[PDB]
Amino acid sequence: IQPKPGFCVKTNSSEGKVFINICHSPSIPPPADVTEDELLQMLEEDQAGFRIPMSLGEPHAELDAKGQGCTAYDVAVNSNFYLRMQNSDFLRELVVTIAREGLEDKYGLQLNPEWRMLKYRSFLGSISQQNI
Amino acid sequence: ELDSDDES
Repeated sequence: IQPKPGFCVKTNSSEGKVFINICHSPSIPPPADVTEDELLQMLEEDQAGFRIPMSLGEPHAELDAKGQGCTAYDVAVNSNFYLRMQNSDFLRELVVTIAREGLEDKYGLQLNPEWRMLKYRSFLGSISQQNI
Repeated sequence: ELDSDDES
């Protein structure tokens, strides 16, 4: 399953720049299904839980604008679910948070909780690969 | 304006 690009989130981490590429693949499948009502409320409980399946790709190194090196992670969700997300700030903020949170655990350790989302760039890497 | 990583 080769992920198709979505958006890109710049953040930092004590040792320097970290970019998370949020992609999507039709084959994941979603946490089907729920609307804004239920899940704005079930974060307060439900878990664990918890749904939102996402693949968290290995790190890969890439160059930034100034030519200094930095780290990039690719996170994939369901395409159908991704489209839900894209016209909803809250859900977007959620996915980013789960993405940073689940990454911190898998790879260790610190990540900036606070972030920025790029505007004109959908992905930093290539992008790879993954786990067909 | 913008971030240092796109394409005051």
